[PDB]
Amino acid sequence: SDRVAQLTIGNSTITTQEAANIIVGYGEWPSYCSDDDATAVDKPTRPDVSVNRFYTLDTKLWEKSSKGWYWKFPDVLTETGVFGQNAQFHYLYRSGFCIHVQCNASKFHQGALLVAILPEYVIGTVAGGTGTEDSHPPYIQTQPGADGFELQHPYVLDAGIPISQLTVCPHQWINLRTNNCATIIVPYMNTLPFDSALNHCNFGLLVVPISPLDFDQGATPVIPITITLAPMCSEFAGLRQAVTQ
Amino acid sequence: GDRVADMIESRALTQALPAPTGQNTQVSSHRLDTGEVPALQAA
Ligand SMILES: *[C@@H]1O[C@H](CO)[C@@H](O[C@@H]2O[C@H](CO)[C@@H](O[C@@H]3O[C@H](CO[C@H]4O[C@H](CO[C@H]5O[C@H](CO)[C@@H](O)[C@H](O)[C@@H]5O[C@H]5O[C@H](CO)[C@@H](O)[C@H](O)[C@@H]5O)[C@@H](O)[C@H](O[C@H]5O[C@H](CO)[C@@H](O)[C@H](O)[C@@H]5O[C@H]5O[C@H](CO)[C@@H](O)[C@H](O)[C@@H]5O)[C@@H]4O)[C@@H](O)[C@H](O[C@H]4O[C@H](CO)[C@@H](O)[C@H](O)[C@@H]4O[C@H]4O[C@H](CO)[C@@H](O)[C@H](O)[C@@H]4O[C@H]4O[C@H](CO)[C@@H](O)[C@H](O)[C@@H]4O)[C@@H]3O)[C@H](O)[C@H]2NC(C)=O)[C@H](O)[C@H]1NC(C)=O
Repeated sequence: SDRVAQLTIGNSTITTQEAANIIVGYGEWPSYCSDDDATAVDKPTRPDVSVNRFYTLDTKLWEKSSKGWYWKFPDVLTETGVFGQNAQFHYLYRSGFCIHVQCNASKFHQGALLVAILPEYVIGTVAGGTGTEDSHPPYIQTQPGADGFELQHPYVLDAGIPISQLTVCPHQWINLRTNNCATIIVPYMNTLPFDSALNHCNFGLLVVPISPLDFDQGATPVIPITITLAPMCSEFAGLRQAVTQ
Repeated sequence: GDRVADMIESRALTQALPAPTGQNTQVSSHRLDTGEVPALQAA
């Protein structure tokens, strides 16, 4: 009654029969902006079906020597579907997300992942190596899009913060002896109630193998990791022509 | 004319309901719920 689930929203459902449990980030569901909070005076659009779908984005192969990946949300979906068309026309934006990452393996493979969220995941550099040149990260390390980006130094998460206490932020583990998926429901976290969808990326989805993959030779050596996400309770405002960046 | 208790103790599952039209489709919403799964059947 906990191992088996089904998440239907929009026209797309996903079934899982070896889940762990759904955690709701910071204990509350995504919701619409109340009139106590809103400052924009134009009526928002709320598509309510066409953008609240599980978008399956990409597939990272996980071998025995991987480091970890990250996806900046919502810039994984400003190139995809009716979410990517409404977020490019409209200046303002708010939504929550239901984030579901699948990674199946046999009952002989082993290894654990820490799929975790963290809001305002800013990216530092190696500062020129020795630490004296103020190098800023490029635009693709900042906002990789639906392609994702691989961590260089996952012990410090490319930001000088340790991964050992990433477990404070909303997370759950995918260890291949127990579960194969990890649902994380995230509300809209930001100070101001709407923001731009092209500039500001509210959070980043860190997916790091902490305990590495291991399997005896003869088993299937290709163990993919696919993340599917669904913008919940999304609404846009401030209509103008299409910007792409 | 017996004293034995073996002899003295010695049916459809489905009901035909009337269905003139095909059944309606009620309004559903999303659901994010563990435990119960309507998709995963056992064929
Ligand atoms: C001029 O001159 C110049 C100079 O020379 C030249 O150049 C060149 O070029 C060429 C071409 O390109 C080249 O060659 C190539 O190479 C490549 C590479 O190699 C490298 O690298 C690798 C990598 O590794 C990785 O992975 C692994 C696993 O796999 C792991 O373990 C590790 O760790 C790593 O990891 C990393 O990375 C990754 C990526 O992804 C990531 O993710 C992670 O994170 C990490 O970081 C390596 O390994 C290698 O190493 C080597 O070496 C060393 C030394 O030190 C040793 O120790 C080792 O062992 C090795 O050795 C081995 O191996 C190799 C291979 O690799 C071989 O060759 C040798 O002999 C030995 O055995 C390196 O460093 C490669 O890849 C390639 O190969 C390919 O091809 C060939 C022919 O061509 C063949 O034969 C092979 O087989 C292969 O094939 C494959 O692949 C493909 C593509 O990919 C595919 O498609 C196919 O299908 C296949 O697959 C298959 O098979 C396999 C087996 O193998 C299996 O597994 C699978 O499953 C399937 O079935 C090539 O070779 C070169 O290099 C260069 N050079 C140099 C020096 O380098 C030029 O060219 C000229 N010019 C003209 C015009 O000519």
